[PDB]
Amino acid sequence: TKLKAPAVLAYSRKINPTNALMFAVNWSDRDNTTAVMVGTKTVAGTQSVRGNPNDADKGNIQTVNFANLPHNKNTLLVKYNVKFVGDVFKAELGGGEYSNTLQTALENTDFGTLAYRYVYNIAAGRTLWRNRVGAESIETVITVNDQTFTFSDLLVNEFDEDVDVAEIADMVAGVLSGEGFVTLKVEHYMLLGEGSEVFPSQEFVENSKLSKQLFDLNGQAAMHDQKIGNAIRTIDTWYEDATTPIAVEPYGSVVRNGVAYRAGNKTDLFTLMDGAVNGKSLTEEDQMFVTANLIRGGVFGG
Amino acid sequence: TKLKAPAVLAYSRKINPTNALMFAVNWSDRDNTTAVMVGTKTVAGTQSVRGNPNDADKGNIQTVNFANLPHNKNTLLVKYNVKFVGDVFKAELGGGEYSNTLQTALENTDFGTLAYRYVYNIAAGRTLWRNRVGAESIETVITVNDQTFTFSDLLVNEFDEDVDVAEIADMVAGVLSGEGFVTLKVEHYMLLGEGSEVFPSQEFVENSKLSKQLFDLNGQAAMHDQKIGNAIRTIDTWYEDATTPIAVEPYGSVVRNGVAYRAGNKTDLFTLMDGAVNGKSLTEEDQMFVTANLIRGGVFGG
Amino acid sequence: MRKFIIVKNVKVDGINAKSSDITVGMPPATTFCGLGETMSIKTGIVVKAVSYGSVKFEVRGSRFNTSVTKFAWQDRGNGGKANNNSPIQPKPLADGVFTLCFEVEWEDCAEVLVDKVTNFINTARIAGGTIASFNKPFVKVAKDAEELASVKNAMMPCYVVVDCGVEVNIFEDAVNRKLQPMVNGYKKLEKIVDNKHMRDKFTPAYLATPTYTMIGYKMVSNVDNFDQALWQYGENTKVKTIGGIYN
Amino acid sequence: MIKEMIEDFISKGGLIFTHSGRYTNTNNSCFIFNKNDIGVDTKVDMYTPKSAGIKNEEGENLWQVLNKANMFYRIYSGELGEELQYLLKSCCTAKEDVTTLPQIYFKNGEGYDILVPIGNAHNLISGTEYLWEHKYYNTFTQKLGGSNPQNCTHACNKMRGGFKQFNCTPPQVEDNY
DNA sequence: GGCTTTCGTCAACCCTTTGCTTATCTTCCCT
Repeated sequence: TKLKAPAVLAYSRKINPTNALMFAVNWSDRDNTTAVMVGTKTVAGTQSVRGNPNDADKGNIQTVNFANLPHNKNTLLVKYNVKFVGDVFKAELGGGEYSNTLQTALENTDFGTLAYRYVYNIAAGRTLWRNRVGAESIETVITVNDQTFTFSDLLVNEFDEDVDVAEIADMVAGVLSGEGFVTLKVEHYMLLGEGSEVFPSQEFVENSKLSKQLFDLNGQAAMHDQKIGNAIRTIDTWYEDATTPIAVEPYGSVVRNGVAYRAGNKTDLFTLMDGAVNGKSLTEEDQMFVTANLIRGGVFGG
Repeated sequence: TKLKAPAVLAYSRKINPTNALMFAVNWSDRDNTTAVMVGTKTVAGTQSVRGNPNDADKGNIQTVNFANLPHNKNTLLVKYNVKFVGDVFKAELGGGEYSNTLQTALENTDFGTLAYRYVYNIAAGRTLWRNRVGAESIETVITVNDQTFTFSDLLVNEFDEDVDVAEIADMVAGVLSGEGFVTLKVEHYMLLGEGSEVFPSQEFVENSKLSKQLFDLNGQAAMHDQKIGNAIRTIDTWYEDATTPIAVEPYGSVVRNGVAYRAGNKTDLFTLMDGAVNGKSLTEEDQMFVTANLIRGGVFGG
Repeated sequence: MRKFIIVKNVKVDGINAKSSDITVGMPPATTFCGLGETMSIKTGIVVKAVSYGSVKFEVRGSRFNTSVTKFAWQDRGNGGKANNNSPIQPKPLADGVFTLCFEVEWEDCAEVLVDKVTNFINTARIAGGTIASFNKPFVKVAKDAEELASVKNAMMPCYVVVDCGVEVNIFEDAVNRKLQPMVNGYKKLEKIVDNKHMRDKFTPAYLATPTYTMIGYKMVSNVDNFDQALWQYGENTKVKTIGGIYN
Repeated sequence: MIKEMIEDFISKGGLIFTHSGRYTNTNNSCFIFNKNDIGVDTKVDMYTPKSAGIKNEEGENLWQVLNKANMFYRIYSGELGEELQYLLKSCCTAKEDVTTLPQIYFKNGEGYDILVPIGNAHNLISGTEYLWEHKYYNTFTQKLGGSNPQNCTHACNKMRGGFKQFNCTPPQVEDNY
C-alpha cells in the first residue's frame, strides 16, 4: 500500500545562476567596468591553533589569493544570470507514479511565495555573501525580459512586501508553476568604499601550496554558481524553531553550524514527499518546502 | 506455418550520428567557434541521501567536471553529422528465411513518417536535452548535398507539419526505403545566454577522482553518439496510452524512468515481428515501429 | 612497383575499444586488415596491406576505468524485466581520428579509385565506430624506396604501428621493455559443428583465442622502412608487417 | 580436501576451461579447455552455476586451491594420483555456444574463416596478478560479471576487484605545432 | 510438450592515479 520512491528518482535543478563575475565601478560611473583581478599575496602572522601553544612564538607564512577594489573605484559590481526554468515536477530520472503523484499533490502550492522569496534573495543581495558587510548601499538592477528593476534597501532576514520583487515574481511563479523559462540579468552595485577588499568564492584545493585560492574566470574574481544558488534558495523559514531563513536542502542542513534543522524530527523532505505521495495532506509551507526542493533539484531515492 | 525467429537475429544501426562537439559562439558571430572546454571544479554541499539523517549535519565534497559557456559568448553551438544508411532489412546474423519474410511484410511501411520524425528529432533539438531548456532561441542548420536549411521554432514534444523537415524526409525516406546513404550536417545554435552552463554527455565510468565525469574530446565538451542516436529514434508515439514520444526500443523501455511501455501488452518488437512474419495483418503503426527497430538495429536473443 | 591510396584524418567515434579480453584501446591490425578485405569485397579493389596511424585517440572513461555502455533491452523473452536497467556486458567505447594508407593495385584512373574508396568509407565502420569525417583520399605511388618514403611521409601526422615481436610472453615484456600489446591474429581452438547461428552456413568456423604480438607507436616520418608499418594478412591465421620486426 | 572439492564440482555443471566467451558476454556460457597451453604457471578457470561450491576450513573454494603452488598442473601431471587425473579431466570439457559472441572473418588464403574470439582465462587471471605484482599501472580495470559476478565465472566471483587489461591508447598528435 | 512468465538461488575486492612518442627543410650546376 505504501508507494516507495524509485531508487533512482532524481530532479534536475530549476534555478540556474551563472558564475558571478565581479567588476569595479563607481556609484556614478557604472559604465566604467574594470575586472576585479585575483592577486596573490604572501602574508605572515601568528601560528594560533587551539592546541600546541609551544609553537605560538613561531611565525606563519601563508600565500593567499586576494581580491580588492582598486583605489579609484569605490563600488563592487557583481554580474550573474539567473535562469528560472519551469517543469519543476517532471523528474528526469523518476518520471512515473511517485513523481507524478507528487505533482498532483503539489499543484495547489503557493508558487507566488516561493518565487517571491527567490526573487527577493536575488534582489536583497543575499547572493553577495560576505561582500555585504561594509557596503553603504546595495543597489540591485534585475533585468528580466528587458525590464530594468531597481532595488535599493531590502532587509535580508525577513521578506517585507514590496511591489517590484512581487512584479518579477509574478512571471517567475508563472514559469515555475508552468512551463518555459525566464532569465534574470542581475547586476549588484555595492558602495563598498575606496579600495575595499571583496570576497569571491574560494576553490576547494587538496594539493595546498596556497592557503586561500579564490575562484577566477580568466583571472577575474568570480563567484561559484552554487554559492549564488544556495543564496537564492535561502527561503526556508519553515523548519522547527525557525529564526533565520536557511537554504533549502532535503534535510534542512547547513554545514557551518554542523546541524540539520529538519533531520531527526519528521520534517525532512523524504518523509514529507512520502506523506504527500501516500495521501497525507501537507500544510502550505510544507508543500512550499517540498516544491522548493524540487526547484533546487537533487536525487531522492534508495 | 509458425516460422520461428532465429536465435541470434541481428540488424545493423542505420541512423549513425557522430559525437556532438560543443562550441561557443555569439548569436551575432556564429562563426567564432570556440571549443567549450570541460573544466573540473570541486563542490562543497550537504550530503542528503534518503537514509542519511545522522550524517546530514556534516558536509560533502565532490570533484565534478563542469562545462560552461565563456562569458563573452552567449550561444552554444552543437556539431554532429547524421548518416542515414539504407538496406534496413538486410540482417547480418539472422538467416534468409525469417528476415526476408520479415522484409517482404515491411515494404508497406510508410517511411515518410519515420523519416519525418527522425529529421524532426534532429531539427527540433531533441538531441540537446538539458540545454534546449533555458535557451532564448534555438536555430538548427541542416546541410545536406550542398543545400542548407534553417529551423527556428519547432516544438519538440509533437510533430507538427512543415515543408522543410518533410523535404529532408523525402530524401531520408528514399535512402531508408531504398539503398545508399545520406548525411545531414547539423549545426545547433542555442541562445543560452552569457556564461550559461552547457550539458554534454556524462559518462558511465567508475571514477574515484571525479564524482561526475563529463565526456570530452580533446578536452572539448562533446556528447555521446549513441545519445544522439537515442534522440533521433525518440519517435515512438504509438505505444499503449501514448502521451510523449519515447525512444524506439524492442520493449519500448525507458530504463531512465523505470517503465517499459511495450512490455507485457503484446506490442513489443518481437510479438509484432512474429505477427508480421507469420502473416498476421500488422497495423500501420506497428509496421512503422518494427521498421524503426530494424533501422535502430540490435541483436535479438531467442 | 607499389600503389597506395591514403585517407587522412579519419575521425571515427563509437569505436569498440575492446580489442580483446586483456587489451582495451586502439583497434589492432586485425581490425584494419579486416577493413582492407572488406573493401576488397565491396569495391573489388584487392588490398594487400594497410598502414594505419592514430592522429587522435581517446578511450571513453577515466585513466583507470573505461566508460561502460548503457545496454538496451534487445534480447527476446525478457519482457517484464525491461523496466529495470539492462545488465552491462563489458564493451568499452572510444573515439579516434585515424590516417589509413591502403596498398592497392589499380589499372584505371586515380579519380575512380578515389571515388570507390570514398564510397566504401561512406558505408564503412572503423572498429564498430561510425566514420564521423574523413578527408578526400589521395593516390600516391611508390615506384622506388624514396617514393615509398614519400607515401610514408604523406600520412603526417599519425602514429603508425610497428611490430616488435614476442620474447617470452605479453605481460612480462610489457612491463620490462614497455611496449604495447595488440591482437596480431588469432589461434584456432576447436572446429565449430553448429553453423545455424552464424553469418554463413558454408564458411568454416572456428572458436579462436587472440594471439598478441608486442608493438610500438612511432610517428610515420620517424619510421625508417614503411614496410614495417604496413600490416597484411599472414598465412598463419595472423597478421604481420611486410618489413617484419621493427628494430 | 581436494577430491571432495572436485566431486562437489562434478555434482554441479562441472566445467574447467582455459578460454571462454563468458567474459565477453555473461549470457554466453561457452567454456573451452585448451590442452596445449597448460604449463607450470598456467592459471585455469572454472565455471559453476552461480559459482556454487563448498569452502574448506580456510574459507577457500576450489578456485583458490587449484590455482596456488601450481596445484592444477600437479593434478594435471598426476603427482597426486591417476584417478585424480581422471576426476580433473572429467571436469575439463569443451562446451560450445556461439550466441552473444563476436563472429568475424579472417582471411585464410583464397577464402575466409569465421573466427569467434573468446578470451584466454590464463591471460586474465595471471595478467591481473602479475601487473598488480609488477606495478604496471598503464592499465584499465573491469569487473566482468557486473553487480554480482558469481553468475559469470569463479574468477569473477573471487577476484571482485576487477581484471587488469592493457590500456591500449596510442600517443596523441598535438594539434598546435 | 514445450513455453513463457516470475520468484528463489548464490555470492563477497587489495589496491594504482601519466607517458605510450615527441612532425615530412638545399650542397653542386647552368640556364
